[PDB]
Amino acid sequence: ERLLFLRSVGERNEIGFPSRFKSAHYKKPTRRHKSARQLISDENKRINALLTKANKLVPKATYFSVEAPPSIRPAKKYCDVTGLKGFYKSPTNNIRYHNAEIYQLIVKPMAPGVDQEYLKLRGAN
Amino acid sequence: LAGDVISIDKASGKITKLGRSFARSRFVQCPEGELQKRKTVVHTVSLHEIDVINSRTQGFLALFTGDTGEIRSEVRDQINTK
Amino acid sequence: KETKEVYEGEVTELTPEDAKTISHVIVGLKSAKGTKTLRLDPTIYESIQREKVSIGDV
Amino acid sequence: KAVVIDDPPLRQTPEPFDEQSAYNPQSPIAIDFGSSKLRAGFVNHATPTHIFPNALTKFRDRKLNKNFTFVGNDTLLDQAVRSQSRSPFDGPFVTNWNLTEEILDYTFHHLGVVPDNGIPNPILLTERLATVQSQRTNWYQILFETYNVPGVTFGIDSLFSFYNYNPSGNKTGLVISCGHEDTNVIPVVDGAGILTDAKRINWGGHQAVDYLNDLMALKYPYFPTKMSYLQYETMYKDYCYVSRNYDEDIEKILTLENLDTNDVVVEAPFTYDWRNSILHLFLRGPRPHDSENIHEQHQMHLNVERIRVPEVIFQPTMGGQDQAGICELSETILLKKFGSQPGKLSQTSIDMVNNVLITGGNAKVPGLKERIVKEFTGFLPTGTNITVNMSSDPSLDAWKGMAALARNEEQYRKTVISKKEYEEYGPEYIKEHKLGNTKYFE
Repeated sequence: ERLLFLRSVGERNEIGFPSRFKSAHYKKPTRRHKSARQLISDENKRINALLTKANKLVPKATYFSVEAPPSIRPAKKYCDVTGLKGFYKSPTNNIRYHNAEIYQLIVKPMAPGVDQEYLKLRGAN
Repeated sequence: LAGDVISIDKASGKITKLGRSFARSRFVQCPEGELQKRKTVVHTVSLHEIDVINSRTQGFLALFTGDTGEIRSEVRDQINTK
Repeated sequence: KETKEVYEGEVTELTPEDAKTISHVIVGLKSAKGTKTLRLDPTIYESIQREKVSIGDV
Repeated sequence: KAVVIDDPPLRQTPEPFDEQSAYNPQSPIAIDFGSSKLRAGFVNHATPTHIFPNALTKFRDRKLNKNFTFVGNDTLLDQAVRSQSRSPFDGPFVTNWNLTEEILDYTFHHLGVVPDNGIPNPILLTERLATVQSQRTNWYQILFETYNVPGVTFGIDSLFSFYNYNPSGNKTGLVISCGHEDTNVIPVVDGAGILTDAKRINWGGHQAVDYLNDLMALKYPYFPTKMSYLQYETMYKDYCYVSRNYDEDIEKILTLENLDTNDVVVEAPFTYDWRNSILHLFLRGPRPHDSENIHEQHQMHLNVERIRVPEVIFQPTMGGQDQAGICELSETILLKKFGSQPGKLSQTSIDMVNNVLITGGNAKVPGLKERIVKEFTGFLPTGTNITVNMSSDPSLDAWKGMAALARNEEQYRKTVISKKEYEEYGPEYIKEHKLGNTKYFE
């Protein structure tokens, strides 16, 4: 029963290859996987190619123009362990901490390779 | 220089050299506990010090030179009210 | 019988204008309940320069 | 008393099918292809007919018939079907495409539609901000080849919600959205989304839940049970709020008079004073700890992360990206654009201030409206009247906006796309209408 409970929905929620909702003609094209990282690069090089073709057109609304400018106010500094206010930064490994106990039991005896995932949160590596 | 024990004031920017630490390679000990210490102090000030300061004709050098020179009465009235 | 009016808060703009000799300085002040910009005379601007006031001071 | 966190329960009742007798071929159909949830429904109704997340998978049987086309709400039937669920969204864009028309055919079958030679219903569709040309091109190709639809429009969800909440169409206001992966700030002037001064922030609900995942993984490296994404989004939903003022609230969050109130313990499912120790307060709160009993090894504490995670939309620096927070971009929009000297506000600036609207699915967190009103009173000149509006369910407003554009008005036929117009012009086209994207250049 339970082994057929999903299968009943399977024979209720099926659609054949001659699809009713699709058109009479298909002519289905082939496409690459086309991951979202390279789409930014193709859009950037298309915009740059159109720019240098028009040069040898001011952009108004592109994906690289609605994207936010950097801040002008200096960023607040925090301890990376507890999220408290950061007073000190250890010179050996460059991690901000709050006070003495967090320093002595976190920042000093920690294993290498933990620092790069601690600084990945604010992207400082 | 390196090897020095310094007390730093953030608000007024005063640098005080307490001395050099224990490194043979005067002599004081390295401080313990927290770096950014918040300390309280208990102040004592006489009435005469405030009477000299609140008299605008002379500064606080009259407490050491001794030329206070006939401090008036209205300044004393202001000190006594305050 | 006297009155006391006081402006204090965050300095957000120090724009002085001339006409070597300044004409007036427009200073914008900011507090926790809003901002308020003011026009000021160069005599006061001399004391502002004496007090070493830049952008971001109270 | 500790609370246990489990997976959300599976839906016992499967989603139904609309009756084929009541289907109208001439009635338009509105689809919101949201990143987190997919919103669909006919124009004639106002309540959402089909609400289900945009995810799907494939099943394997012993008996080998290959009859499994499970999409969305029928993945809420067992843990095994839900665990291998794949979504069509990779980042802010869509990369795979076969699963997209599979999802759309599931939607069209569950809408109770019996078409011929394609769907004879015009499509109302929602699309993102400053979308790349490939996405618009293959959207054009996918609908106007696979579905043979006469008419389609493009529009943004934030401007759709703004058209929902003031249906005259020529108002002026500021709309801020908190989407699943992006935070957008758009100024609207005379009903036109001014896209040359809109701004985008690369943070959303998904990145916040992943931030909580990384933080709680880095807080307790010896947790024996590995937690899923779903338990994470529910403790992000249940136990997170926006602080009134961050600088004072972090300064006393581990204080003993405060830690007894806002410390939330979380129990994982399974079958020399400590009071002066700031580390022990940060780990296990105001209670003493013994690591030998089995119960508190499966325990998880939330003290500073209640307000640390929702703060990052106001300061993106702890999130990692070097962008300004919505305070600063709202401030520079209100104070150094549309003809505004700092100190003197134009009538457009005052009218945008009087009609600030905040939408988005990630606005469900408490304390957003109080914070935004407080800081808008902060940076503005004194005496300026600030009004901020809120929805009860801000994930419904965009679909209601396109439904308002369809049913409420007759000038929806201004923005439609004809098939013959597509064939005479081509994929490279954009309608410069008041409520969607604009041309990439001038």
